[PDB]
This record gives sequence, structure tokens and C-alpha cells, in this order.
Amino acid sequence: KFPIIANKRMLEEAQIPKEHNNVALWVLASASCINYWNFCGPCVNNSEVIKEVYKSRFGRLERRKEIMWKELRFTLVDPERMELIHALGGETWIQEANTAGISNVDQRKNDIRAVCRKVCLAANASIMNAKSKLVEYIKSTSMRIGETERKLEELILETDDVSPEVTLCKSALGGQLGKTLSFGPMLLKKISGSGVKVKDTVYIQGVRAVQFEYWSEQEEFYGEYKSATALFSRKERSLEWITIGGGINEDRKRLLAMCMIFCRDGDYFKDAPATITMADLSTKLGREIPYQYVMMNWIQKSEDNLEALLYSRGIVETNPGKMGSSMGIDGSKRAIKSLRAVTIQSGKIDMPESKEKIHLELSDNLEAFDSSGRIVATILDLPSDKKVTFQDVSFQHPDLAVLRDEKTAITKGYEALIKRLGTGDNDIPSLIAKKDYLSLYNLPEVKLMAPLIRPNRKGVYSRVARKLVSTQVTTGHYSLHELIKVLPFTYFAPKQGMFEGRLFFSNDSFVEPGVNNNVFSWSKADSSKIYCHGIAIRVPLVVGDEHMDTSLALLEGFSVCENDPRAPMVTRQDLIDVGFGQKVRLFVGQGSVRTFKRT
Amino acid sequence: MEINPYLMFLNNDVTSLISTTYPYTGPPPMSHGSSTKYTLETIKRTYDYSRTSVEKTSKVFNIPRRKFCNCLEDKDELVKPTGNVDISSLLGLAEMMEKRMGEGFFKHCVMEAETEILKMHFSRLTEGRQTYDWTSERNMPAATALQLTVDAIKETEGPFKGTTMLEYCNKMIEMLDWKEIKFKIDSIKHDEFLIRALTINTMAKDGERGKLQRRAIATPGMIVRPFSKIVETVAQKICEKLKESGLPVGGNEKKAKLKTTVTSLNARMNSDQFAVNITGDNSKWNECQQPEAYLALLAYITKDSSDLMKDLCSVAPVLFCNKFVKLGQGIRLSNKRKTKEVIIKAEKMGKYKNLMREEYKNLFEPLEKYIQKDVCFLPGGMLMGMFNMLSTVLGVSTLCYMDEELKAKGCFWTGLQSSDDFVLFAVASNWSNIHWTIRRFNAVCKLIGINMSLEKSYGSLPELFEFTSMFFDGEFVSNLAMELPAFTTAGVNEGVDFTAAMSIIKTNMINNSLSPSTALMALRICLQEFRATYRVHPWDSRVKGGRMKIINEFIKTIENKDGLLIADGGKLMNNISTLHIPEEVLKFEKMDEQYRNRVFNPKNPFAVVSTHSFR
Amino acid sequence: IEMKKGKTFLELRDESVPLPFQTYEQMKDYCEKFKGNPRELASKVSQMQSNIKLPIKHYEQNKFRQIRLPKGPMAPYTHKFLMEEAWMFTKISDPERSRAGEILIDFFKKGNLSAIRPKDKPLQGKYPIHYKNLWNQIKAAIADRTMVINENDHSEFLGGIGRASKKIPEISLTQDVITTEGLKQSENKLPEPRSFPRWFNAEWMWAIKDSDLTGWVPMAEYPPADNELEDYAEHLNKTMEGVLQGTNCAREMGKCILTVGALMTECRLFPGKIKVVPIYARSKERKSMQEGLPVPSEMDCLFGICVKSKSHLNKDDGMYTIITFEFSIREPNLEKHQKYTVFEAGHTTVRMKKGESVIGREVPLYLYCRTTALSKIKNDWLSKARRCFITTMDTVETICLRESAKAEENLVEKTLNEKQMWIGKKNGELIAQPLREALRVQLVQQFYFCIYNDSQLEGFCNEQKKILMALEGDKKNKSSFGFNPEGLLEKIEECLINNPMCLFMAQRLNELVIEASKRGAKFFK
Repeated sequence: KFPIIANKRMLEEAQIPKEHNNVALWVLASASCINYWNFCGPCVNNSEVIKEVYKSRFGRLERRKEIMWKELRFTLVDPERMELIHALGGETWIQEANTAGISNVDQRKNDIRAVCRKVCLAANASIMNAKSKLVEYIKSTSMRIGETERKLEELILETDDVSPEVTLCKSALGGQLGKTLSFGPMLLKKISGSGVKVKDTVYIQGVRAVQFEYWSEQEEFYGEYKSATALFSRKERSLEWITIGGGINEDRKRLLAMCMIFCRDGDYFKDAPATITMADLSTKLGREIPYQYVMMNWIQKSEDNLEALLYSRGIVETNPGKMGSSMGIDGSKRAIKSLRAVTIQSGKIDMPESKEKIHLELSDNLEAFDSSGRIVATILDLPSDKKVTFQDVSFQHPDLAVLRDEKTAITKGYEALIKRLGTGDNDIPSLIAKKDYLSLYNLPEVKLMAPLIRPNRKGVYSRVARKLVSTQVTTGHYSLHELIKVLPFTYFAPKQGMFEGRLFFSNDSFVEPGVNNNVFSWSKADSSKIYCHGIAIRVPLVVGDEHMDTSLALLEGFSVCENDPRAPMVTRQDLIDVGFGQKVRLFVGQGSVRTFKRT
Repeated sequence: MEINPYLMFLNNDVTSLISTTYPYTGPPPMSHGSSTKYTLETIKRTYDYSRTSVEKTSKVFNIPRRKFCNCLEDKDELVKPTGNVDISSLLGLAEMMEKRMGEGFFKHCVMEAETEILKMHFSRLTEGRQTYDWTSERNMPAATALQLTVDAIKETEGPFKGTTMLEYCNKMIEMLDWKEIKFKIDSIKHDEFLIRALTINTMAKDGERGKLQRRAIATPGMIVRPFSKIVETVAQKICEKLKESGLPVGGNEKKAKLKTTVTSLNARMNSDQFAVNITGDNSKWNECQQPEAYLALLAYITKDSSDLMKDLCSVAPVLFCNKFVKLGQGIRLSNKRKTKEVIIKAEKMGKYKNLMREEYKNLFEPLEKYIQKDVCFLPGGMLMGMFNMLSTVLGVSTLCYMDEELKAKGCFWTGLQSSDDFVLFAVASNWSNIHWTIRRFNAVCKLIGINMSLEKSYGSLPELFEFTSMFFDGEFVSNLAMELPAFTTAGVNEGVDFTAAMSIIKTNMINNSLSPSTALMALRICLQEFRATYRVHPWDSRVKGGRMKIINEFIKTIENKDGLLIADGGKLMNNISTLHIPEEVLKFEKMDEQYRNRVFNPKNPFAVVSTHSFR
Repeated sequence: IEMKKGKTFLELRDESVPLPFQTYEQMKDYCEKFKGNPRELASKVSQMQSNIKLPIKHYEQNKFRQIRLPKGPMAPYTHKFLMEEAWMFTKISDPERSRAGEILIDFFKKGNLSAIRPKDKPLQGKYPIHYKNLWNQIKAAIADRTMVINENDHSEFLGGIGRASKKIPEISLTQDVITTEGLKQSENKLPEPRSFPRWFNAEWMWAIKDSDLTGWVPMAEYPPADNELEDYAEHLNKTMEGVLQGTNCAREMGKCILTVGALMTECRLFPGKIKVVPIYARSKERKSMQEGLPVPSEMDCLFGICVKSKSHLNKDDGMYTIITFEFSIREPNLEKHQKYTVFEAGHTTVRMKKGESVIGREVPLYLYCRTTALSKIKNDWLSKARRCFITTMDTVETICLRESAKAEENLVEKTLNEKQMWIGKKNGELIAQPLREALRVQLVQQFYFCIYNDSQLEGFCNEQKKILMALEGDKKNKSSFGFNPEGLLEKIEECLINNPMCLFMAQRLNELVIEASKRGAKFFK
């Protein structure tokens, strides 16, 4: 009851009465006494002393306030910060927050590569105008790259960063290459040998057949994955030998699988898995796909497929003196048993360099060819479309971006509803002052927003919205905010039914009267503003009382009145059987109760 | 349909989902007690793991003294635990470890520990889990029993004005020789006080992750506390320099040790050798550590150093070689219909032996010799959760062994050891010599009492193992040591608990036991626990509790609701990047100056020192 | 300076020493001069190695075996409240009367409780007369606006049936008294082993479904955000909450929270008195009957009533007793419901949609009566149920970062909507669902851990880890080797008795190893 101890003179000198409002507060004392002390008591000025004594904590706070937060990225491992290492970088994720240093080049590289991927994907919507639409997109895409407002017709060339997208977009510009290759996310290169194309078949389900191509001669290559390296030699649709020098489990499994597909080694190039027969669709929406990229996509779906692919490669028992250089099914460095024709080692294999630049030729599918086939890039080797916000960018030509979603549609609808006000005749305030609400149910903007409404039960929404509108106009008590809020629903015809308390658009979002929401919010002391997903919008007018009268904007046939606990709680359904002169409480939001009276 | 929440283990790993197998951290509702039957079973198994039958009647108690050290007999069926230690091999392993680390290694460490002890104030002893008063004969926090002891010294033979560890220790020593001793009022004689000082009590508390095998965690008295602290300080100064010792700290450093070990191993052996790992769990780690061997070992350590440490380090061991264990509450009698029930204490169980059941009788007669009044003169073993550091030193000594018998065959081992859990890494060039190496290791371990279990130790190729709940793998090291606070058990103040909980969450994030979303969820849960403990709520909430009443009226006088404190109808403002920063420091510039100065008023009747404390 | 010595201390030090040495000085001299002779030591360790027979098996030539569960009657229901067979009256929530003492009175006013009049003869039970008279006393207490119960005859009996007797002082005892009363040591009983429960799967299934009402468990607010890390965390938390709050497991968690929160206050302010406490919960939103979207509806729900005996929580390790009278519309079966005495209390009504209106269909009503004990620690353990969420959240994020790190990009939504997870077997074939839908299974598992927690479950959970690690080693082709498998199987079988969670998990683990045998080589059939 009074566990907390206290002082005596310190209490009386402050004149703290016990049982102020039936709370004893107290030598001993309660805990509420502290609340009474901090709400009504003596006033000091000791801020400077507190700051000086606790200088370390407030200096830590200052430093914290002196941060410029940056982006974060999920990845792995191939003093002033120790105060924050917990929140700076973990093990699977990390945040690049900086303090004073600034240099915007690698982020600029990421931006340019992202936009190049974007444009090259956008051009994949026809069968004939590929190069044309591509180049036109390029010419219609400018950027505020870094600090200079440059165009996207010279950066792709001035830059030196190998990538499937950079090459796929620069070949159309007759730009120089570096003899590098790109089979999917992997990066390849030739070392020695050469060959010619040859065709073969592969079954699906054991009955059908599909044609693929390969090389019959011997040829050595240099595969490479994130945090991995390798060297290998392909001979007659099969992988002869291979070695790896980058030690990671997942990077070694994926790199080996990619190099195997590149060598088409394995029986799954004779027959196919029972999972592919479920589809047998080596095709896009309206285009064709080779067998290699289909197999790859089948790999990306699940690691069980990766393990099966690796089992297709022969597994044997390691011999003495080779454990140090063996491998395992899961990328284990050494194991009693390993895979056939494999060799692990430490240290990344030094990659060679080719100082011979060339130019390729694009095809219908944008596939580039330097010579003797030897595809260098394509769209097939790209990730799926990933929407990402682009800034410091200008994209004018059609297909730039759909830029059409229900959220944006609603935002624009509400912007139009707000502008319609226009402080003039044939607009909201004139019809209000005239008490002509029927015209409100016929404006154009509401008709433009109508498609955004839930279709199944739009009649009841319209009924309730017209009720609110008319009841607020006729009486003359209204609030432009709630009006504009419910107007988009006063278009269709009214009907009978059950209403619940929320008005749903077609994207499952909603609006509710007498309450606030992300889609639509407002408050007094800022009535000149209307938030839309946090985007503050302005009112073409000014009001100090037109909104202050919301007694009729909460319910349909009721009006707020003074609070009274005696009044009984009800729901929105029993409202039908209430009478007059009968007060009733009701929830108007989260833990917000208010009293109402009919009419 | 059926359900099996394990099929997710087929197409997934185990290092990512093993955590879902254990319940969530918290206080165990089991209420694991320390009854008499359990204590008697413990003492029996202790005397048995001693494989000897030698004895020597004492002179201070007139009681036998099973001397189970350096006298192994009954070799048969030796795969089961043993506790008989050999001094020769023990000192040999210690010398090997010294040779590896260096010559002036033990000397340097003991000197550091000494100098550290000198400037220490005895008041530190107030920092302890729990103890056992030797006057009231109960369990209490450390501060209470310390005050009792000092005021008893005052009441009996004047005050203790040392104010230092050394004077405290010498005062304890002197008290061992006083014939009469007083305390608030009554006094006692020499023998009774001696016994009381060497008593131990069985505590039921066992709170941690992993396993709650500490049913009967032993809590000593107050006389021996400082010597135990000294020995642990020395053992700690030693355990830091050892690479294969994951006891003193955990988490980030523990992973550093793990990966360093694995990489050094891979870089050590050759192309013909292939290694293997084993996850071991020593069984009966408390019923096979004898303080006699610790005494000999501490002697070997301090052999060349200031005689001060020679005598000091030799105190706690002998105090544990002679330890009376308080038998718990005695049995009860009852008639056939159970309508009547008699209750007897431990001191009288020897008076009604003819009634107790057989299983309870055969478990009591062989020990009747060693009972004195209500306690049992246990001359060895190590029941308390004490000396973990020193036991770890012995384990590390076990792992640093190597000779020529192995070298000739081209095999070796290494690994890592916590208090009673370890991980072994064997190396060889044959799928048979591995067995020979493992058996050699088990033999050298059994020579000095450190045993190993067979139903709880498994093993496989190098990729997979476990250590202190940190399931290591090629990558994705998974931890399971997620701690959290608990207010109801430890209620202090409305201005400290929250900062402590935030600091705890921060630590857990450092140790990889928590991730961003998990940390935020944990924070929003601990905030609510705080509120419910101290009975405080925000202003938005429509609560009607006492503390809210006044807050429900003196609230409209303020606008900086954000600046309000959680303790005063406040709202949360801390987040991931603002844990080290207390909420006070984060809301100072925002609180309305009125409320601010009303809080930071040093002229009040009562971490940022707030006007929210409960003295 | 030196540690000034006494006398008794020195005598002890000289006494307690190793065997061959009889004085502290001889042992000390032997230590300070110990030299290394690795040859004798090597011979000694070899001798020890010879007289030890350490077996080492490989799980391949000598595989595991299926676990033998106990045999006997089925394990009955154990949790305090009823989960699947429950029922609740509802009413609109008033913020001015938001307390147990007030909520119960309001529920009583409209007169649906007073109408509950159990007939004399039960369906299955032990002490019908006591439970019936106690229910009458509860209604009487509630009507009088005082939650206390004055007469102490029924509560006393039903709380004391476990143990109550006299006590004779030890000092007043002799041999003739003993011979007269036949006193002996009170024999200690053991829990009888039980069989596998055949009602657990149904409970799990029911728990995974989605409840009509929603918002059962309260949570705190969300502080501001200042970067992408906190935004991502907030998004993930919101997703998980929106998926889970709507399940039935959430309903049971919220009930435990709000009801135990009331028992912990009754046991603190009115000890030594008999009080009445409701078993209630509070909701905050539902799903429209015309639309599958959420809609605000704050509401109260009453599942039953629970009486309290005298509780001090400072003696008998703080054990106290309660008695529960719960409502249900599902008749019982003798096996699952063994600890329950059941009655039939008139009828009630069920309400369902009909076009644009609501209608009502009458059904019977049953009253489940049961007695049980509790403690201070169990209260602290049930009140803190929210932690389940934390655990479940952790598993979600293990999968949502590992993957995000393998591909080095945000894949949260993608994995949640695509990554398929095995959940069970139907018609002898696996069933898989997205992660967004398997969170429910994870959460119910964590909850059940929180409910049936006891030493048996700890032992089981600490042992299964070895079987799981062995299985993992099998998957990845590693010659896992052990020392004594049969000993481990015995360690697991010794902790399997009268605990439906442990028996269920053991059965499912057997089935798991069986199903994996199609791809593993370390288990029998």
C-alpha cells in the first residue's frame, strides 16, 4: 500500500495533501505520490547541471543525431561504431550508414545498371520492333546522374562495368565489348580451344522430343560466381574436368551447377525430370526458350533440384592423398566420398584479361553474336521484373511506366474533388449555400472515381453516403472534409441491405466517417490540410467553422449530444429499433465512445 | 488429414529450425525441489564413484574420511563414471600445458590475480546469487548475511575495521579459533560454530537454457565465500590466455573461437589426413571433481610465487574437502487410511529406521556412519556450481595433451571445452586409427575423473557439431542463448528496469540471438510487461486504476505528450538505433519545461537519476 | 604482510591431503618438484585404454529402432480451460465497466446465466452434488453484488479431497503409540503410464482455423522510424500480426492472459477468502458477414466461471486450488474427458447469417466442471504467453534472411508467398502450403509448448535433438557414429507418461524417420 519510503520535511515543504482524490499517497508513501509530485509541485532550473553531469549520455545522443542513414543490403561474409555495431551490421544483413564520408559512384553504377535492366525488359513486349522500341526508350530516358543532368545515351558507353544488361543495351549502339560472356548471373570466358555448333534431341515424359545445340570440340573456360572462381574444360556435350579456388558452400554448388549446364553434362539432357513434364513449357508468354535456361529456372526453384543435378554427376569414394583436394555433395571441403572429376583448392583463381574490343549483332530476341555464334548476352539471362523506385530520372516515351494503381487513382480522384471546390459557382460551396445536393450526386469527378468502388455492394455505400450528404446540406451543418470523404460513393443508385461501418474501394482499402485513416486524414488546428498516405494536400479555400460542425458526419440519422454514462452501449445494427429522446452510446473508433440522439 | 510439424525437416536444414524444438526462455514452472531422498541419492552416488575403500579416522570430528584420490581400485566395469584422481598424471598434464603456453605463464597470471585482489574491497562479496546464513540457518541475498556476520563480530569481540579483503579473511581465520561466539541474543561454542561454518544447503533454483540439471544446486555459507572468489579470480586470469576455453564469455567471441579453431585445424593437417568432430557432454560433472586434486594443482601453480598466494589459494580447497551437507526435510509417517500423519526432521530419521521403506532404508543405513546431527560429512565431490573456471582449466589441460605414441601413427586431436560440455576434433589418416585416437582420449580423460557420457555424445564428419546451444555448421552459426528480463521476480524501480531491459535486448542482438524484427517484437513485449508490473498505462487508454486517476485529471495541463515518461502516461520513442540511449535522454529537450524541471528537482523527497525511484 | 594463521585451520589443512602424503609439507614438496616422465604416463594411459571397452558404432550397420510408447488407457485432456469444445456469450464492451468484477455482473444482468440450471444426474462425473450446490452458491454470490462465498463446505471438500489429516508431534510419540496406529512411512505413488492420445490431432486442426472474431491478444504501439532497417522490421511485424491475430490459438492465448491476470490479483488482495472470477476475453474486430474484410467490433466474451479457494502462496510451495465451470455445446466422450464432471444446463441459441439478416437456431448446452491446482510460478508462466509470437517471429526471419542473403536481395514477400513447406500427410501423401500459411502451425506448436510444460516435456525436448542431428547427418552423407544408441532410446522412453504433448511428439517423430527412410539409411522400420 505504502511500500515507497520518503522524507518528512521534504514532503511538508512541498505541501502534498494525502487522499487528494481518495489516493492516500502516504516515513512511507505510495507510487502515485510521484505522479502528484511531477504534475503539481515545485519548479527548478537545473537543466545545465543535469547535462554536464550526464555529459556522456547526451554526447552519445548528439552523435546519434549526427548520422545520415543510408540503405541496407542482405548479404554474408564472402569505437564510435562499437556504440552501434548492434544496429549497424549483423551477419545476414548490413546497413551502409555513414557519418562524414561521401562518394557517389558505386551507387550510381547500381542505378545505371538497374535502369538499363528496366529498359531492356520494357522492350520485350513485341516481336518486330525490339531494337526500335529499345533505342527510342534510350533516347527518351535522361537522368540526374550524380550531380550532372546527363542522358542515358553516353553513360552506357563511357562506363566500364561488364554486365549482361550493359552489353545487351550497348551492342545496339555499336559499342565496344571486352570479350566477356554472361550465361545467366555467372560470368564466363574462353581460354583455349574452339568448336562448331551441333544439334541433338532430348525427351520429355519419355514420348515427346525437343532440339538443343552444343559444341563437339574441346574448349576451356573460366566460370565465376559470387565469392567463387573456377576453371574447367568442356568436350563433346560433357564436362571433362574442373577445378575451384573460391571456398564457400553455396557459391560452389551454384557455380558448379551453372558450369555443368554450360557443359550440358548429365543424363537430364537425354531425358527430363518428371517435374518438367508437369509443364513441358519451354516457352514464354509468346516466345521460345532454349533448354538450358529452362533447366536453370528449374534449378532456381528449389535446392532439391540442385542436389539431384549434382547427384547426376557421378559420386565416388575419395582415395588417399586426395582428401585435402576432394569435395562433398554440400560443398564440404574434404570428405571420404566426393564427386567424380573434381578438385577443390584455396585462393581465388586469377582471372585473365582480354584487351581486344569488338562489336556484335542483335537478333529478333536481342541476342548478340560476335562470331561463330558464341552468344554473349540476352534477355533470357536476366532476373524477373522487379519494381524499384527510380529518382533523378526522366522517362517520356510511352511504355516508360504504367504509373496506374488503385492507390494513385484514389489520390488523383481526391485531388480532383478538392480542386472542384474552386471557390466559385457550380462548385461545392455554391451548391452548399444553395442547398442543391442532388447535383452533387452527378458531378463528373465522382463518376471518374466510381470504377474504384467495390462493385458487389456499391448500392449500400451509395445509400449511406447520400444520407450523410443530404442530412448535412439541408440542415446547413456540415464539414467539407467528411463531405469530400464520402462523395466518391454518391454516384450509383441506393438499395436496401446491411451496412457495417466502413466503405471499401476496389483495392480492399477503405474509408470510414468520423475517424482518420492513412488514405484520408485531417485534424483541427491544421484544417487547411488533407493527408493522403501522408502526402499533405491543400484546400483551395479557407474555413474556420465549415468543418467545426461534425455533429451529423458520424452517423446517418443521429446527432451527437453531451456525454452520459447512464446511456446504454449499442452496435450499428440495433440502431434501427431506437426511438426519439433516447440517448445511446456507441463506439466511434478505437476505444472512442460517444453519445448520440436521433434526428 | 494429419499433422506433423517435423516434415519441414525433410526439404530444409536443421541449423535453421532446431530452435523451434525447445520451449521459450523463462522461469521453469517445474519447481524442481531438493527433498531428502534426492540429496541422499546424490551423496550415495558420490561415495560410489569413488572406486576405493580406504579410510582414515579424523581428529577434529572422530568420523571416517573416505580418501578417494590416488587410490583407485575395483577396475572392473570402468566405462561408468569414476572419481578417483591420480596426482602424477594431473601434474604431468599441467606441466605440458605450461610448456606450451610458456614458462612464466602461471606466475604472470597469479601475480596479476594477486595485485587485482589487493585493491579489492570486501564489500564486493555483496554481489552474489544467494548464500546460506550460519546464524539464522536460511538462504538469503548476500548483503543480508554479510551484515549479519559483521554485526555478530561487533556484538561478540568488537567491530571489524579492516574494510579490505585481507583483513576480512584473517578475521574469518581468527574466528575459526574462538571458543565462544555471539549473535543476536545467544552464543555458541567452538565445535558447533565450526560445523555451522562448514555447512552447505541445497537450493532448488536452476534457471538457464539447455538443461536444468541443477536440481540440488549447492549454496555454501559466508565464511568460505571470499576464498572461492580469490580462486576463481586466479582461474579466470588463466582461462583467458587459453584458446580452447569458451567459458569466461560467449557469443561473438565464442564464434571467433569456433571459426579460428576450425580454420587452424584445416590449415594444420596434410592432404592425407582427414578430421572428424564429436559433440560430448560430461556426465556427473559435479560428483567427480574433488577439491583434493584442486589443492594439489593450486600448489603446483603457486609453487614459485609469493608465499602470500601460496597460503591463500590453499584455503578454499581444504574448506571443500570437509563439507557437511544439510539433509533436507525428513520423512513423514502415516497410518493405513492416511487420516493421521506424523512429521519428523532429519536429525531423527536414524531413530525410526525400522519404519521407513526398504528402498529408503538401504539408501540410508550405509550413510548412517557419516551423519552427525542432521547433516552428512561429505569429504569430497563438488556439488556447488562453483569452480567452473578451474574445472575448465583442467579440461583444457586434457585437450592440450600430445605424446610420441600418437606422433608415430600420424594422428592427433584438439577441440574446445566449456564447463561440462565439449567438442572434440580428431585427426588421422584411416577410418580405424580414428577409433584408436578416440579411445586414447577417453582413457586419458578417465585417468583424472573427467568422464564422458555414452547416451548423450555423438559424432560425425567435420561439418556438423554443437556447443553451448550454438549449432555450428559450414556457415549459418545458429545460437539459442536468447535472454529476456523478468520484472515480477526482480522489481527495483520505475526508472532502471526499462533501461536494463533495453540493454539486455541490445546485448542479445550483439550475440546474434536476435534479429531486427525479433528485436522489435521483443521490445514491444518487454514494454508491456513493464507497464503491467508497475501498473501504469498511457493516456489514450481508458483505464481507471488509482495511479491513473490523478493522471486522468492533471493531464490536460500538458502538450508534449511525446516527452512524457512511460512511468507517467508516456509513449515509446526508443527503437533499434536508440537502445544505448535511455528514453530520458531522448525526451529531455522535448518535455515541457514545467514537467521537466518538476522531474529533475533534486529538492524532492526521493542511468539518469530521476524522481522515479523506490528506496 | 601474510595471512595470519590459526590452529584448527592448520590441522585441517594437514589432515585433508592425498593418500601417500600425510603432511601438508610432504605433499607440497612433491608438487613443487614434480618432473615430467612422459614414458610412465604413456604406459599408464595405455593400460587404462586396455581395461576399457569403449564401443563406437556408425548407425549404418547398427541402425536405430522405432520408439515403444507406453500402453494402457488413453491420455486425457490436461489444460485448465477448454479449447475446441468451448462456447462463449458475448456483449458489447463498455470502457467504463472494463473489469472482471463488472463484466461478470453485466453478463449476469441480462439473465442468461441464471437460466443455466443443471439437472441432478450428470453424464459422466464423480461428485455431482458438490459441483451442483457450488454452482447455486456462485449464482447467489453474483446476484448479491459481492463475489465472495461465505459457506465453506463444498469448496473446502473439493479442494481438500487431495490431502487433509491430523498431525501428531514427534515428541509425543512412543513405541506403543506406533504399534497402536500402525504408523509407517507414507508410500509414494507414481504416475501411471498412458497410451497415445487420439484427440490431439483434432485439437491441432481446430487451432489452425481462423476465428470469426479477431484482435484477441493486445500488443504495444510502434515507435517512429528513421531508416530502412526499422521500416523493414515494422513491415514484417505488421504482416505477422495480421496473419496470426485471426486464428483460434490467438483466442486461447488471449483468454489465458486476461483470466490469469485476474487470478493473480485475487490471490494478492483477497487471500484467505473465496472469490469468484470469470473466464473472459476481449475482441476488437471481426470479419463482415457480407464481405470477407475486417470491420471494427469491440466486444466481450465469457467462456465460464472459476472459483478460488484460500490461497496464501507462501506455504506448500505456493499451491492453491480453483474450480472451473465452463460452457460448451459439444457433448463429451469418456476417454478424452476423464477429469471432468459434466451436466446439461437447458438450451441456448446460435446465430448465423440469412441473406441480409441474422437468425437463431436453438441447441443444447453442457456444463463442464473440474477441479485443479495452480501456483505462483504457473501464473507467471501463463500470463507471459505473448512470448510465443517472438519465437514464431524468429523462425520466419531465419527463412526470410538466409534466402535474402543467398540471392542478396529483399525476398520477404516472394518467399512468404511461394516457399512451400510440408505440413502433414493426407491419404498417404504429403501436403504443402506457403509459409504465410504455415506460420499458424509454428505458432500452435510454440503455444502447446507453453501449455503442457513440465519436466517430462523438458527431458523429451532435450533428447530429441540427438535424433534430429543424426537425421541431418544422414541427409548429407556423413558417417555419423555413436557410442550407445539403445541407451538414448531408453532415455527417451523413460520420460513418456501421461502427457499428451510428449506422446504426440514421439509418435510424430517415429513417422518422420519412417517417411525419411525413403531417402535415408539409418533407421529401422
